[PDB]
Amino acid sequence: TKSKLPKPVQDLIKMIFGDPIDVNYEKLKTDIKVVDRDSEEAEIIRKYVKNTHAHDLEVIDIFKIEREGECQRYKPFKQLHNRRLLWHGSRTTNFAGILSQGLRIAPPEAPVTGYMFGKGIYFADMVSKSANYCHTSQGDPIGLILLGEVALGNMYELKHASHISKLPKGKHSVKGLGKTTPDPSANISLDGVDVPLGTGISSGVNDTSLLYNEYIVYDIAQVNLKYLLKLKFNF
Ligand SMILES: CC(=O)N1CCC[C@H](C(=O)N2CCN(C(=O)c3cc4cccc(-c5cccc6c5C=NC6=O)c4o3)CC2)C1
Repeated sequence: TKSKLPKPVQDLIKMIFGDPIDVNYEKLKTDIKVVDRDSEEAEIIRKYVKNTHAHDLEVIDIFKIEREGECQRYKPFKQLHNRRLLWHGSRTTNFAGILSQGLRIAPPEAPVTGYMFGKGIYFADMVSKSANYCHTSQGDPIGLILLGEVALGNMYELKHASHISKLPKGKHSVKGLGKTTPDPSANISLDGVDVPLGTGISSGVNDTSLLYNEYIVYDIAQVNLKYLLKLKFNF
């Protein structure tokens, strides 16, 4: 008459769904394990948060996640170059479907505006950018942000809104160039995956619409989710 899951994972599930805890965990088809806050993994992840602040974030919990057969789906793109661990932020309500059915692309038929690099899956190298999409208030100041291994390969680098139908030949992803970027010389390797956890600096990119680098992929197989973070927003 009890759940066998760790306490933080239980608090995480009650958060997502807003009926037995174990039954709702099974609905996700995702192995959610709590990263040790002392481990090298937690230290790098917690450093990526603090360095990419430009609304201050404390890392409550770090979960190591693995959605059913997302490995298999992504295997072709695990060969690609430029694999970066990047932020995706969404409303807490959406995380039931995300972990269930992964990150998806809205259809062209479905009306869409504010999208400035077409219908794909967007990501940030700065956490304060992805955090905005959590839409957390002082009333409920806990928000969820994903870390995903995005297989970007040859990036088609734009600095102005452009509705993308198809990528130029040889390009695998789009990268919007922002006014602010992580320090290129402070980039490290986590599992052969580039983690851009340098401090926010002036990119040098002048004539740009964007304040922050956005990364977009137009194939769901190019994404392989690694970590989910539970974040307290300090106002
Ligand atoms: C009914 C239903 O649930 N779904 C059918 C429709 C697709 C839903 C889904 O799976 N989605 C996941 C992928 N996604 C994005 O990636 C997306 C879009 C978009 C537009 C403007 C701006 C951004 C942005 C730009 C910088 C940074 C960040 C985002 C966002 N989170 C960020 O961290 C954006 O991202 C769309 C929604 C599932």
